[PDB]
Amino acid sequence: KPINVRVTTMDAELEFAIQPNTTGKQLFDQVVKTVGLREVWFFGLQYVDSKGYSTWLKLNKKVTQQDVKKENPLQFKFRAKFFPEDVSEELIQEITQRLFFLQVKEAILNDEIYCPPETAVLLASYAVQAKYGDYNKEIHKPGYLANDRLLPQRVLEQHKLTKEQWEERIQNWHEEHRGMLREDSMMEYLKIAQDLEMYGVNYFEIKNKKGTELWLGVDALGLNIYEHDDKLTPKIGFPWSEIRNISFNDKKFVIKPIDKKAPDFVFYAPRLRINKRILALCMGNHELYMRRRK
Amino acid sequence: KRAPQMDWNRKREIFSNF
Repeated sequence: KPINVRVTTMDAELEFAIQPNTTGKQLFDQVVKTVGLREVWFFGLQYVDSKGYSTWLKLNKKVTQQDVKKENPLQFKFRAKFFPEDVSEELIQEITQRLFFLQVKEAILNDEIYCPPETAVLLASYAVQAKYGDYNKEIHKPGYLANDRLLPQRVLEQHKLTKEQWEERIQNWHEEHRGMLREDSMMEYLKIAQDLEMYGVNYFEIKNKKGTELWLGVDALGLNIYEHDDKLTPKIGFPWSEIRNISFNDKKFVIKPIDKKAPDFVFYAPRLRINKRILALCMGNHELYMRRRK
Repeated sequence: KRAPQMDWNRKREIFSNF
């Protein structure tokens, strides 16, 4: 009474104040009012608890009842928790497109989403077009990208190419985007991004009966299972349309099919905190899958 | 990239095999 609050979107900082009574939903609704967002289903608020773990904020609960890291002001991240099946059909608003664009790019650059070198360079050139506008000989002299985080660290490491050489490659691509608007630029970035194998999938360390470490990916299209050393190749898939119920108890997940004659799929996951999030992503992705088909 | 199409018994089988 009153508690200071800071929420960052990918491009802005917002300062608010809340009461001990304030629910997540209200703080969340404030953000979307300030940001002018209409496709709210994709997004959520993100915080650090007293332990130090990143957590999604529960909306139907009070904010001061969720053990947010005690500090002045309280820190939040407005971010996408769910991803569209296709960006062209589902990102109608400008701001929406912008927010997705900046988040995905950050994922690329921080090496959260795997991206090969040639595709990375083409992604960079769109982020350049979006930021610098039309290429211009007089303005964009050799070296104008020296102060830009353009390529992922993986790509810079995996070559014998120098700094300015990568920059020459991006420039060459930039020149060719000579007609493109900022809106179009961000979308082309996203259209290429969305087809990277690691795009829009949450990864979770899981186990089989033998205790073999594996990966479980939750995405828009359903669930996937990966080799522990290959996050790019799905080995077993469960499309949402084939699932009936997902639940967990302690450390064990049960997935029941629609078939009803088919057997339950079982796997294991270590921490309870992660399990809550796994559950939440499943329900949310399943919901949006169905809504797109009603 | 789309996981190889298969039935549920096969899924449990392969998963246990890893």
